[PDB]
Amino acid sequence: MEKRTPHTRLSQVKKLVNAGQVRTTRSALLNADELGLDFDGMCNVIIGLSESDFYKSMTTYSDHTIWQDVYRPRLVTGQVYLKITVIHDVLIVSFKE
Amino acid sequence: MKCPVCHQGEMVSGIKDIPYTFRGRKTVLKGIHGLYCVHCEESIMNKEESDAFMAQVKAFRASVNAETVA
Ligand SMILES: [Zn+2]
Repeated sequence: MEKRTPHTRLSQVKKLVNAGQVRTTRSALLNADELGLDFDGMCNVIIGLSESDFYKSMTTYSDHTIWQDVYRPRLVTGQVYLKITVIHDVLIVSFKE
Repeated sequence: MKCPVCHQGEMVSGIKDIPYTFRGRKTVLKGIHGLYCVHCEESIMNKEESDAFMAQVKAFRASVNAETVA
C-alpha cells in the first residue's frame, strides 16, 4: 500500500497549481494558518517543492484506487508534511494527520 | 471523490454553519461553502471559499483578542 515513487509527476502538480486548479481541506487551511501560510501560501510551498522533498506515495484499504503523494519541504516556518492527490485535473492538498 | 482524511465518505457540494472556538470563546461561522464529507466533518475548499472562511475566522479572532476580561 506504499510506493517509493510519486503517483503524479511534480511538473504536472505545479502546472495545476500555476493554473489555479487547487483545493485544500479545511483542516489543512487552519493548520497552514498556524505556520503563517494562507491558501496562496500553500500554493507557493507546492511550487517550491523539489523531487528531493518527496517522501512516499500511499493508498488505503478504504480508497484503494486513490494515491496520496507525501512531501516534506523544510521551510523557514519549519518542516511540513503535505499530502497531494490529483482528482480530475484538480490538485487536492492536505497535511499529515 | 472520497474524503482525503477518512477515505470513505463521498464529498458533496454544500453550505454549513461551522462551530469555531478560540481562546475560550466560540462562534458559529455562517454559510461556509465547500465540498463536505458525508462521513466525517472534513471539507475541501477552493481559493475563494478558503479566503472567505479564513476572513470570518480572522474577524472572530480579532473580536476575541480585543475583548475585556473582567
Ligand atoms: Zn471524511
